[PDB]
Amino acid sequence: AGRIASFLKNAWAKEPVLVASFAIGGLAIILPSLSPYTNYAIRINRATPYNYPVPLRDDGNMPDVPSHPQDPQGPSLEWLKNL
Amino acid sequence: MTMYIAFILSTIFVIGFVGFSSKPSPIYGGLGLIVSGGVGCGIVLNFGGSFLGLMVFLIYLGGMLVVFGYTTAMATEMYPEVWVSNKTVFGAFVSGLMMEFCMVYYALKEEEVEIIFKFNGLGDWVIYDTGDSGFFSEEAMGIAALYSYGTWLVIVTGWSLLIGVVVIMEITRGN
Amino acid sequence: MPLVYMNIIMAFAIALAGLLMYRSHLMSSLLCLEGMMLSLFIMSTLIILNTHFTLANMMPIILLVFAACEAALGLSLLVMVSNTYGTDYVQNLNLLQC
Amino acid sequence: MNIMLTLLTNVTLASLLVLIAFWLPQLNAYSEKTSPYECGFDPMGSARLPFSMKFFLVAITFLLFDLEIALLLPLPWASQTNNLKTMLTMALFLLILLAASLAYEWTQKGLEWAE
Amino acid sequence: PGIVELPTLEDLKVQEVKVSSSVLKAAAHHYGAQCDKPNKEFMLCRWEEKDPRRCLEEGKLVNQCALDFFRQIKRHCAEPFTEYWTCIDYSGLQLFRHCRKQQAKFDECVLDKLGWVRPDLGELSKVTKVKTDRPLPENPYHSRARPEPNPEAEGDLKPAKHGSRLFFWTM
Amino acid sequence: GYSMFAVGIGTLLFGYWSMMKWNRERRRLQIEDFEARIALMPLFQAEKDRRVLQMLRENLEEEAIIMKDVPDWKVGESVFHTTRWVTPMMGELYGLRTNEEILSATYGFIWYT
Amino acid sequence: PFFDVQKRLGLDLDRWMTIQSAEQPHKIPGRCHAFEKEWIECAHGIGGIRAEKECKIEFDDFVECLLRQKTMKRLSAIKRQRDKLIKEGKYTPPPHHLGKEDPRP
Amino acid sequence: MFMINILSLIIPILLAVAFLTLVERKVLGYMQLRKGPNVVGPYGLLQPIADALKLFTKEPLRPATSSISMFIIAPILALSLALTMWVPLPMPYPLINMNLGVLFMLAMSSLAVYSILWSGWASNSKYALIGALRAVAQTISYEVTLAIILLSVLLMNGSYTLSTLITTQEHIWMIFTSWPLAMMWFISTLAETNRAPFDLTEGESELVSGFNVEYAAGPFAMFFMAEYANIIMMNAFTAILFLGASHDPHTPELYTINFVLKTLALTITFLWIRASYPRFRYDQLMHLLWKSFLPLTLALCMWHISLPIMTASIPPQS
Amino acid sequence: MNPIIYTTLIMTVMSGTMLVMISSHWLLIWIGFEMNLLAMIPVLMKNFNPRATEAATKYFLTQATASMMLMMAIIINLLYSGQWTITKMFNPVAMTMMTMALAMKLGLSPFHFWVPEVTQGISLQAGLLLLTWQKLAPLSVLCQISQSINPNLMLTMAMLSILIGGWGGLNQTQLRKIMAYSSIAHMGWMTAVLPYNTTMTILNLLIYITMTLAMFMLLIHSSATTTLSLSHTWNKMPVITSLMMVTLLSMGGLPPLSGFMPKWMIIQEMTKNESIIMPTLMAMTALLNLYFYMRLAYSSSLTMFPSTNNMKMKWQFEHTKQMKLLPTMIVLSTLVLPMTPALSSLN
Ligand SMILES: CCCCCCCCCCCCCCCCC[C@@H](O)O[C@H](CO[C@H](O)CCCCCCCCCCCCCCC)COP(=O)(O)OCC[N+](C)(C)C
Ligand SMILES: CCCCCCCCCCCCCCCCC[C@@H](O)O[C@H](CO[C@H](O)CCCCCCCCCCCCCCC)COP(=O)(O)OCC[N+](C)(C)C
Ligand SMILES: CCCCCCCC/C=C\CCCCCCCC(=O)O[C@H](COC(=O)CCCCCCC/C=C/CCCCCCCC)COP(=O)(O)OCCN
Ligand SMILES: CCCCCCCC/C=C\CCCCCCCC(=O)O[C@H](COC(=O)CCCCCCC/C=C/CCCCCCCC)COP(=O)(O)OCCN
Repeated sequence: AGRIASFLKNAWAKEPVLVASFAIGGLAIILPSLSPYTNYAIRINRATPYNYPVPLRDDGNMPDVPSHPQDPQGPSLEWLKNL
Repeated sequence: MTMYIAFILSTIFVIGFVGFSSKPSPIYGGLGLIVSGGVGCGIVLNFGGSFLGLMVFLIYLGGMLVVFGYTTAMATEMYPEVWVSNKTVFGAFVSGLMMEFCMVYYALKEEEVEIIFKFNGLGDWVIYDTGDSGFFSEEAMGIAALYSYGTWLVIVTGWSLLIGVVVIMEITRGN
Repeated sequence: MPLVYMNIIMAFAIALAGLLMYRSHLMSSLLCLEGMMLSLFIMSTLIILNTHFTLANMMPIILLVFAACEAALGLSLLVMVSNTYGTDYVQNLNLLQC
Repeated sequence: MNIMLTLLTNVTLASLLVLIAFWLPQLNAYSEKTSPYECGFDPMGSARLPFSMKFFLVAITFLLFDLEIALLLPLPWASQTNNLKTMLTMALFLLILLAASLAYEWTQKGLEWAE
Repeated sequence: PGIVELPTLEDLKVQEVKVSSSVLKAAAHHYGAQCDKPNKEFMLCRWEEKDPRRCLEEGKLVNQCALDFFRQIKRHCAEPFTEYWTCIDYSGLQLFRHCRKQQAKFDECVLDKLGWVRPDLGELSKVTKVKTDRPLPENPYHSRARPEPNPEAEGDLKPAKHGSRLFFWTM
Repeated sequence: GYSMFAVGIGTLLFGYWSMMKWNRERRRLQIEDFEARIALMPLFQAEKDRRVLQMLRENLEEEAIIMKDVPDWKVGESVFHTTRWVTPMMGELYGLRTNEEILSATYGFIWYT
Repeated sequence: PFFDVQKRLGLDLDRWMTIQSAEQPHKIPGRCHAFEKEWIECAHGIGGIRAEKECKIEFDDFVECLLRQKTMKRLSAIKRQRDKLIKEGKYTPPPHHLGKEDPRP
Repeated sequence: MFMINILSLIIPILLAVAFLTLVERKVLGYMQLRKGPNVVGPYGLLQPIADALKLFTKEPLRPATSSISMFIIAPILALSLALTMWVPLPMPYPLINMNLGVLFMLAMSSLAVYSILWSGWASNSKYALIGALRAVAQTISYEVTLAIILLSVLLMNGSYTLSTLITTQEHIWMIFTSWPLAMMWFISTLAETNRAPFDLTEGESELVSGFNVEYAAGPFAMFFMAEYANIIMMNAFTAILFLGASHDPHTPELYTINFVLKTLALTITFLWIRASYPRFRYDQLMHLLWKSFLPLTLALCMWHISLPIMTASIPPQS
Repeated sequence: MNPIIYTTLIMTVMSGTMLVMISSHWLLIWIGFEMNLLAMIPVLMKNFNPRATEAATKYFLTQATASMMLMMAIIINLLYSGQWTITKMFNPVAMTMMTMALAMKLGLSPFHFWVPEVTQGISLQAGLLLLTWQKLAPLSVLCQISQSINPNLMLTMAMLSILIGGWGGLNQTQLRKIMAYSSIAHMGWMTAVLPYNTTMTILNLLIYITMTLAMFMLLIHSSATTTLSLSHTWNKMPVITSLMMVTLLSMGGLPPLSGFMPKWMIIQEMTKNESIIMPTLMAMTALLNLYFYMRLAYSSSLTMFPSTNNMKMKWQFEHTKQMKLLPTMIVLSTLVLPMTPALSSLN
């Protein structure tokens, strides 16, 4: 409780560079696990169309697959524009 | 066939290898290895591997700097040897150059199985793939896949590097 | 196979012969070892680029990494040898017989 | 092709500068003039004698740390992967062990030059 | 190993689309909106047959639809499109963001004269469905018959007859 | 002491916010031009198929003319047992052509700077 | 010798990198993906001894894709006959193999 | 027409180096309460030409104990590499457009040290040897930290293409997001160009002249042309990295002028620093780079890897 | 060395061996070998002296050359078939290079020269590790590629190893060099049966490891590294010399002792493949190993050598550190012939 406070005071007085390094590294380790925008980064990465979207053959049993890019079905990037 | 730039680069690669394998003073051997690293970077770049060639060149530049320092510390003598100051070194250099010449001649003028298999020539350009697509570099994607596919490789490599630091600490301790 | 593949294989053979045929300095042999590693890097990179095997684009880099380890290891040993004799001559390593 | 031409041009320009330096001026070379410089006097020993390195351990450590540079430069491309949680864990893990190896060498007096 | 069958030069002929890449990039969004059906049919043929020789007529239809699209653009308003693709062509990387006014004028023209709506962000990258009369290829890889496996292990496990039967061991 | 650190962190946060906005916009623009490429891809695929097929046919006709005197040579004979399409090796496409366009097809993209 | 821990635990430590036809980033295919796929499906489950004999066709095609030795020999033969014919003047190369073609997009 | 571009690059760089000698002399003079060169030409404008003509008409000496091949090769390597360092720099358009321009700069910079190493060794003199070994120590000190700093900074660019750095900084200078890194980066450049307070391989007051003590006349002049060209090049690279000038595709001269002004400011800052501070000890440089710069650099690399993922701000172009 | 650092290095050596023996990818096997070597070098130099440094340098040079050859063979195999899996080498040149690299790592003739010197230059615990644990990885790799090996080359190297082990051991007064030559001969025996039956290779490896562990532990207990130093042990610990004599008889392969079981199982196996001349020569050559084992037993236990006065003081003190597995090791090294059929559990 008070021992760690004295140790931190001593380290800040003698080696501030190491204190800053440890604080920044600790924040870098811990903060991503508590951020709501990490999932947004994953979704943005998955939204980048590097290769061609190969069409699927219609078998008459695909209600959720669009027949045209402008059809309402399929994924939507509305969330990305407002971001 | 196509200006044989890659063939020239590979020949210079072999020449630098002969330069440092004839084993003159490690100053000149380090220079020969630097020349080989540069021409190998060029060879890899001519095949589409820009990152790999540049990185191997950078790594070998650092390694040869450390080797130069260590040579000045521990591998010097009164009269460091060059390729023409010693009959053994000159003999090894000339023998390597001539046997490279023999292999090149016997491979390009006729088709023979040297040790493994045969060769006719035709230049490198024949074995290319003519694929046409992409907003990225396949080499960069494959290298960056180390952080998503190669978790096991990252683990073993990092452990080996940490252990290497500990090992060099232990070996040079003395006592 | 192209002339470039045989040139790289010849480079490896030359470096191996240089390592196996010793002279006085141990540093020269260490340079031959590093040259063998360089030739292996070049050859594997050429094969992997030619066949477009995407996931092995990382293995030459890992190769390089362990090359460094060897180099470091060797240099460490050389230091100790020098500290015993004042030279890095392989002749001095004759305390142990067969 | 353009880079090869650039390298050839630069090397040629430097080589011609050296040629001009060695062929334009009048040369009056003698043994006293060409002798080694040590500020007024003849050197006692040879300059090819062993010169001890006090930072030899740091030089070896630099070799291992220079290859950590090889493992981290693909990071800008690795940030474009879908499974960011895995790559971030492995990217952070690799930097942690580098920090631990530096901490190990620092605490064991490895960064101190030989006396 | 057999003779490789190749099409004649006559049936490889088609009316080429002879516009440069900047023009294509300027028209690309509306082109992917309008000519979707033949392009998707051709690409389905392409990834199903795995053979360029088996999807030539679909490629010809792709060319024809692209030519009709560009002819319709040329008929209705060519000047706004020309300014737009000139602005696009100036850029060394051919950036959309540097030509927004000309793009707005072109979009307004094609909306008023043709009812063409520019696809939103995320639409041209959707995986879509294609209805085709082309039969699904049976053996696209031209695979040989797979060799028969080793039959199986079957039956109950009995103790070894007279044990191990090593030299003198009775068990 | 306190003021200097406070100004530094304030500047850092302002920069972080600005770069977050700009990088999100950059990602949107990249998605847009990737979509433009996706829309253009089928036409390029069709033309590439026709170009490769025509080059192969011209090579086949020239090889038929050239190799009529050799006795036991099959015109257009494959080197593979399988009968499926094999993507042509670029050496086959440009085997009977001039050096400059072979240098082009081989090293044009790598050497373009 | 080989303690097969991966299959026992379903871990997949290094099997993702063993073959050319296995799950590349961004679905980038290998140069010989179809040949290796055919050879692997031919040889699966029948053992190495049987595979060396009964999948020789697939493996030979895969090796030809890998090294292209037969292709290079055939191209060399065609080029040699063309050079022999041109030197005597019997055969004349056409305009479209001399740089005078009509290019197409 | 490409050779015309090669010449239009290399020749103005040499004139800029020649007049940077004058600019540094006058700046140090005025910071030392004097004037500096003002007699040879109006305001000393002809002093660089006189210096060059004197150096290239003076006798070069080949030392008796020297190894002549490296003794001649090293200045050629130095000057040629110094000229080569400029070809990927976008001003705003580069002479050579590379996917990995940053890595090319790193590799060529790592290769340029061997000029000093080989000149010092092939001089076969004790002071030149001491200078060469100090160059070894200096590279060991700065290389790893400089590479990791550059990686951390470029994590927000999205690639290693130098021209992309213009697009990255269209609305804000990157120094506002990474001013700690820039700080160390600046010091690293000081160590990389062998400039005060890190001019240890030269060390006039310690080793007469260090690695180039045996050099005279033309090769000597070549070594200084290489060093000053490297100073300008590194400051221009810093200006591109951290002080992003707005670029208009129809009026690129505005970008060129803004870039040149920023590079001049950084070079004058180098001269100011040389005028202001004492010299480091060469083990103290190693301790500064390995015990203060390296831990902070590692922590900031961790932070700059995590930050774009935490804030959903990853750049494009995988 | 710090005990924690020593434990870390030992576990890194073991982890490299495990990585070799659990990997299906050639690159990971290579990495396992590199990790093993990197952690192994400091263990040889734990007791710092010029001899340990020379031994470590020779060992590293040999193993690094072998690793270069091994990676070259891997790359050639990949070139002639885009394969990374360790099944069966597709190129005979690559197979020859791989066999030579693995023989160099194991120390088979004619790449045996380093085995005695290194074993002489290190401590007895380091020698125990070097002669027992360091054989597992190359032998496992050889077992995995057994069908691909050319029998002529492997059998030539095995016969040379047996002959050279016997002849070299005949000349030795130092115990570490005796153990090294014994190791070379046993490695030849192991690699002779590899193309025919890998279970026999594993059985021989286990038996040899048990007997080698017993001998090294007995030599550490009676801290003797020369014949004359071991000749004093009867006057301080007669039980130790008796156990050592019995274990030496077992190592020579004499029935009814355990050391007879591997050779008996190997010769027999070879006769199932119409191989008679090689087994006959192999046994007749192992007679040399038996001879120098018998000479050591003569000097150590079957006769009594003169002692020294100060030995009286040693009579008053016990052994501070006790070896838990030494009794089990001795019993397994001698009395397991009746349990021979249990080898079926090894396949
Ligand atoms: C059984 C005994 C357990 C304890 C002893 C273990 C001894 C070995 C040390 C650790 C073993 C690691 C085995 C796990 C291999 C990792 C691969 C697998 O688990 O999945 C990865 C999971 O990765 C996770 O990040 C876990 C890795 C975290 C481990 C790092 C620190 C722990 C190592 C500590 C010991 C190592 C030496 C000492 C280091 C200080 C990635 O999965 P994902 O990307 O979703 O999908 C891949 C498929 N894709 C690419 C097609 C999409
Ligand atoms: C910026 C970089 C590019 C610049 C562009 C120009 C590049 C110039 C190349 C560099 C050389 C110029 C140096 C200037 C002086 C010339 C040096 C030399 O070539 O001249 C003499 C060359 O003379 C030769 O030694 C002998 C003369 C003849 C030798 C036979 C060669 C074939 C000539 C046959 C003549 C027939 C007619 C030829 C014309 C059609 C050497 O005399 P030497 O005393 O040693 O050395 C000291 C020179 N001094 C006197 C000026 C101080
Ligand atoms: C959880 C995240 C971790 C990852 C982030 C870290 C990234 C990289 C940072 C570490 C790099 C390596 C660190 C090296 C450690 C040095 C050890 C050492 O030797 O320390 C002594 C000095 O002793 C110290 O270590 C200083 C104090 C103790 C360490 C520093 C503080 C530790 C953590 C403090 C901050 C904790 C978090 C911040 C809390 C803020 C308040 C809520 C060195 O001084 P000498 O050279 O021996 O002295 C001779 C000349 N006088
Ligand atoms: C919300 C999360 C945010 C993340 C954290 C962000 C905040 C970080 C706060 C700390 C940042 C500090 C960065 C500075 C890095 C170096 C600091 C340092 O400690 O270095 C000094 C030394 O560094 C120097 O002073 C350099 C000496 C040479 C100076 C040369 C000229 C001075 C610089 C002139 C102006 C620089 C302009 C740079 C910008 C240019 C634009 C690109 C340590 O050495 P010592 O004092 O001796 O003590 C340590 C051992 N006891």
